Amino acid sequence: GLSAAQRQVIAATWKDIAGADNGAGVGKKCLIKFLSAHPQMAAVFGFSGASDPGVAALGAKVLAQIGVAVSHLGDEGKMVAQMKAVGVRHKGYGNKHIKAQYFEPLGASLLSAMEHRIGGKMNAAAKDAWAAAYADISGALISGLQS
Ligand code: HEM
Repeated sequence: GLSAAQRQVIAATWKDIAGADNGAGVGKKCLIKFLSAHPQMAAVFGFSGASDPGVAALGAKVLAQIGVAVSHLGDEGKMVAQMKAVGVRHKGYGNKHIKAQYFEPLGASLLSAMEHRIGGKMNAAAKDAWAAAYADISGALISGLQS
């Protein structure tokens, strides 16, 4: 759960992160860079490498889903149930076992991609709030994945 101050920050910066492509560019950057830094992850996703066009398609889907979770930060219960459902779906995705450990490095790539787009708006308070928001969102997915 996020405090009211954290919720305020996430909601405000999300508008700038979504920009004019519902966050698709952020999702592309996040995954491309993730796979370039951890080559081993391509096989998990079933991608040929960082330049596989499925990287951009999937990055857009992940960011759109984060937008949905943010719209429900007012009702933690809904956010978590929704993310759990996404997590259950992951039971049938990928070519390698999807492990909880993979989520941490993905989170770093995501926060970096957000910063690359909004710059200065990703201040100390935004970095703290987004790390907590990502921990709740990824935590809920993992709970469904592991159920
Ligand atoms: C390292 C962690 C991750 C891995 C390995 C994983 C992998 C996958 C794969 C292989 C696909 C399916 C493409 C096709 O349908 O076969 C997918 C779909 C999806 N992923 Fe994940 N993903 C990860 C993290 C997450 C995160 C953190 C989110 C959201 C917060 C998420 C949201 C989605 C959604 C929305 C789609 C589209 C399909 C549907 O809605 O079920 N993914 N993921």
